[PDB]
Amino acid sequence: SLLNMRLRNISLKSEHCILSSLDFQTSKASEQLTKKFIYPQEHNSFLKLNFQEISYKLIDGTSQIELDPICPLKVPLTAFSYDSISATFKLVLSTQPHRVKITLAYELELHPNLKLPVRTSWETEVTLTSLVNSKLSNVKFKFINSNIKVIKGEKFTMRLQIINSSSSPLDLVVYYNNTINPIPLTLENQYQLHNKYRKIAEGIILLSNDYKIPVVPPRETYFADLRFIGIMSGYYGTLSGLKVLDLNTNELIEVGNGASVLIQ
Amino acid sequence: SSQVENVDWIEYVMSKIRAESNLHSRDFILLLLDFRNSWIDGIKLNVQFEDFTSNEYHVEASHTSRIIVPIKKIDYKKYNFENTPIPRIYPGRQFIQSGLNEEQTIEMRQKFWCREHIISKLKCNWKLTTDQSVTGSVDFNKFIEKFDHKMVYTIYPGRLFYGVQLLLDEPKVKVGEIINLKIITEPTSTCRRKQNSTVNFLDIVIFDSKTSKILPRSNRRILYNGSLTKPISTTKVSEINLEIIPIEKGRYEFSVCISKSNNQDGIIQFDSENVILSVI
Amino acid sequence: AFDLIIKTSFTKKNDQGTFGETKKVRIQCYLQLSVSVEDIFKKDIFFFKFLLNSSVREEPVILYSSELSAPDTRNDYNIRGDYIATTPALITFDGNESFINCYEITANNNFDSKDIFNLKVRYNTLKEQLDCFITDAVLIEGDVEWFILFEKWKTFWELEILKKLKYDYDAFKENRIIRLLKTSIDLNKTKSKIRNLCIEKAVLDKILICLNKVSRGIAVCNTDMDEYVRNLVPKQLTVPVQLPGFEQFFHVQFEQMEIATIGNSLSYTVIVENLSGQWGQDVIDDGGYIFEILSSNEWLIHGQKRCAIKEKRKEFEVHLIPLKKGYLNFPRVEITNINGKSCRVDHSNAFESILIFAA
Repeated sequence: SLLNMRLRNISLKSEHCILSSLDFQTSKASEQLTKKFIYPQEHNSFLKLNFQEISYKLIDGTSQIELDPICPLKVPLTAFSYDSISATFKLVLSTQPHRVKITLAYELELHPNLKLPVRTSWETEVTLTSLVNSKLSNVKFKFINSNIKVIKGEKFTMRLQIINSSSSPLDLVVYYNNTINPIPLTLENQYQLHNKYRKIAEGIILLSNDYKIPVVPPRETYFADLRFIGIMSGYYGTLSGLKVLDLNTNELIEVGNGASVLIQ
Repeated sequence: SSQVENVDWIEYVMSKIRAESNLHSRDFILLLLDFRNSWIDGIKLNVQFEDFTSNEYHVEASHTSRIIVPIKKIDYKKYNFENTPIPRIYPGRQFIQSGLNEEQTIEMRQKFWCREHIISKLKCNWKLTTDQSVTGSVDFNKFIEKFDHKMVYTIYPGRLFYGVQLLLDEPKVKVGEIINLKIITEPTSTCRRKQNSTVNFLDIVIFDSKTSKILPRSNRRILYNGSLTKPISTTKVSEINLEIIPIEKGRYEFSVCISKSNNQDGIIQFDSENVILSVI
Repeated sequence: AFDLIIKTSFTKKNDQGTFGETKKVRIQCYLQLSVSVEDIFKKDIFFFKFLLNSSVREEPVILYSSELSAPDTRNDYNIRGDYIATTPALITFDGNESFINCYEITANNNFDSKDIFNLKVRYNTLKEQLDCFITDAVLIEGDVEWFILFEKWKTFWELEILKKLKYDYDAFKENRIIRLLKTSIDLNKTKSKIRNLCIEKAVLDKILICLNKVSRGIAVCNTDMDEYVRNLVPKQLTVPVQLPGFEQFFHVQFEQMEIATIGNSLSYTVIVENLSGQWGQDVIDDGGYIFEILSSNEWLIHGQKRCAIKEKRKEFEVHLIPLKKGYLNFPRVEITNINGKSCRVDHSNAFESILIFAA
C-alpha cells in the first residue's frame, strides 16, 4: 500500500470524552515506487494523490452514521510524497467498545489524463482525580466550581460539596496552613521544590481558618462554603495546603486536589 | 493592581507605597488575627495599628472572623534587640542564674521583644449590635501567645543571616541586548556570631515566572560570563556583578540562595529577594 | 606523565674544565584545563558557549582571562563577550561550578563555515598559585637580609620538599584553610631529610617553623593571596574552534492566528523559510527537506503534520489540541533529510508556554 495509517485514540476522563485521531502518510513503498516506475529518468519525482473523500463512520449492525471532524478539513485536498495528514474526532465514552470505519476515496494524478482512483476503507474497534475520596472511610469531596480564574487580591468563594454515608456523623475541620514545608538532592532540584512549597504556602490564604463544619448526619451532604484571597499571581493547579482532618480518627486527607485556582 | 482597592488593607498598603515610593511591597507583612466571639449577641470590630483603621467587621455569635491587618517590618538596624535585657518591673530581688546559654537566651530575648513590639501599637474597639452604648476594648497581652521560630523570621529580618538586595538597570530589554545586575549582600548580627567561618557561597538561580520551573544551570535562554555560584565574605558589605544576556522572549525571576559550602546539603538561608525582568 | 633525562657537555671560555650535569626530571604532559564548545543560532546572530572545566579530580585551576581572539584572515566580524577576570576565578573538575563563557557574533556580509576562532585562554594551577604563597609569604616575607642567605637553597626547596606537598583543596574551597592531607608526607622523615645536606641553623629553624605552620593550617582566606600571582607566569591554551558544517539553515515561526480550555483547538499558521542566503551556501529549494511536527503525549495535531519543503517560504494552517492540564510547551519540530544530508532549524517559539485552563 501507499497510505500507511494508524489511529491513536486518547481518552480525556476529565472531559468525559475520547478523541480518536487518525493519521495517514505516504509510505516507503511509495518512496521506492516513485523512483522505480513513475519517473525513473527524472532525478527526484513526487506523487500526486488527490483525496476526494475522507469519511469517519461509526457502525454497528446495519447502522452506519458519519461523524463530523473537530476542525474544518477541506474535503477535495491534494497530497504529495513524504506527506502525512492527521484528523481528529470526538466521541463520548464503560464495558462495550465502539466500532468505527475509516474510508478514504482518492485518486492519483499521473499526468492530467490518467487518474487512477481508489476507495480504500477499513474498520476496527475504538480501543485505548477531580473528585476525591477519603481513606479509611466513605466520605467524598468535590468542589462545585473546580476551575476558577480571578484577579489578584479579590476574595473569591468555593463550595466544598460533601457526601457522607458511612455510619454516623462527623465533625471534620478544614484549614489552610501558610507554613513552608520541610524539604527532604542537587540544589537545582532542592530550590525547585522549595519554590513550589513557598508559593503554595504564601500564595493563597483562607478567610475562614479553623472552620468547624458543624454536623454532617449520616446519608446526607453538606456545603462547606469557603472564602479565599490570593496575593501572588500564578496558577495553583491542584493546590495543596488546604487539608481537612477528621476529629474521629485524625485523618489528613488532601481535599485540596480538586481545585485549580488561577490568580493573575 | 489598582482595581482591587475596595478592601481596606490592600488599599492602605498601596496608598503607603505610592505616597512613599522608595520602599517596596515586600517591606510589609500581614498579621491575620482571628476574632472568635463568645458573647451571645453580635459585635462590630474596628481594629487599629499605628496610622490606619480597619472598616467595621460584624462578627456574630460563636463565629470566627479573620482580620488581615498589615504591619511594616521592623528593621534590626535601629532597635538592637540583641543586647537588651528583659525588664523586671519589680526591681530589687535575689537573682538566680537561669541556666540559659547565649545562643538560646538571645533567641528568647529576640522572641520576647518581637512580641512586645506589636502589643503596644495594636488595639481595637467594640460595638454591640443590640445596644450601641456598650463599647469596650481588647487587650492582646493575655491573648497573644509567645512567638515561635517561624514567626520570628518574617517580622524580624535580622534573624536571617544576610540582607541581600537586587536591582536591574531597566526591567525591559530587547532580545540580545546586554544587561548587568548587581547583588548587594550585607551580613546581620546573627551571621556575625552564629558561625565560625570566613566565606559563604551564593547562587543566582533563575526561574521562568510563567512556567515556574527553574532553568537549567547550563541553559539555552540566558548567557553569562562566569559561574553563577560565587564566594562572599561574612564581615563586610559585598557587591557582586553579573553580565546577563537574554536570548529568548519572556520574563525571568533571578532568585538567590546562600550556602555554607558546595556540599549538596547545608544551605544557610533560602532567600526571598527576587527581581523580575522582561525581555521582548 | 613521563621521565626525561637531560645532560649537558659544556666547556667554558675562562675555565678549561668540560663541565656538565645529567638530570632526570619528570614532566606532566597531561593538559590541566579542558574546554567543550556548544553552538547557538538565532536568525542573524550566532552565539558561542564554552564550558571550561578541569581534567584532574585533585587539581583545581584558576582562570585569568579567556578573550576569544578573532581570526586574522580578513577584516571579519565584530566579536564581543571577552572575559577579563578582576580576581582569579576558581574552577573544579565537576559539580555545580560550571564556568560558562559566552560570546555573541554578528556578521557584516555572510558566514563561511570554513574559518577558525582561537580562544587563547590564560590559566594557572591552584597548586602553583598556592605554593607561591607559602614559599614567598611565610619564608621570605618582608626580608632581604634573610633572602640573600636563603637563596642559595632556593631550587632545592622548590623541587625536593615543596613539590610533594599534597593539599586539602576541599578545605581551601570550604573554609579557606591552607592545610595538608594527613597522609601527605611523613613529618619525621622529611624532618630528617633536611639534616643530611649542610644548612645554616637559622634556615633550618625557619623552614621547620614553616612546615609546622603549614601542617597546623594557616588560614588566610580573602584578605590576601591576590597580590602574589603577579610574579607567576600564566599558561596559555590557544585552542581552535570552528563553526558547524551544516548544509542549510531554516527558521520556523508559529503565528497565532486570530485562556484556552481542553478539547477546543487553537489555530496557528506555521511559516517555514530558508535563511541560508546569509550563511554562504546558496538556497536550494529542491532538496529532500521533509519538515514534521513531533506530536507528543501532551499535544495533538490536526492538519498537515508533515510536508516536503520545495519553496523558499512555505506555510499552512495547523490546529493544536491540548490534552494535559496546564502550562504546556509548544510541540517540537524537526527537519531531517532523506538521502544523506544534515541541516539546522531555528524554532523561533521554541521556549514559549501556553496556559490551558480546563472548562
